[PDB]
Amino acid sequence: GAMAQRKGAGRVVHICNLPEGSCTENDVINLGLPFGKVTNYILMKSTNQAFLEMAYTEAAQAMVQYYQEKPAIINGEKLLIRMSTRYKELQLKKPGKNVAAIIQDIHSQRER
RNA sequence: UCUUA
Repeated sequence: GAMAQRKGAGRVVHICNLPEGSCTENDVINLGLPFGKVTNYILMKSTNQAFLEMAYTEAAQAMVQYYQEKPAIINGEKLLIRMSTRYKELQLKKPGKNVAAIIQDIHSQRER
């Protein structure tokens, strides 16, 4: 274990291909939550990229494997979720809303 | 593609 990067005591999962003006916290996490509980997330509207932190490394690999064959489409752009090669941990420099509520958002689908 | 324009 811990051979393929130190994604255990600290995980960085990077999501990309998010359009500026369309990089919402809810949707990025909407991808995260159904495969695993989202503990942290970071949206970088500037680089059209984002970070998604998950409860277990198993979730990170699962999402990557899924979106490799079935990508997430935002504004007609396929999102690419991958494990970051440069960073081991995500620290929230910017605060966010309750992520559990985002689970309710996912279940609501289109504001049920 | 890699800390929030």
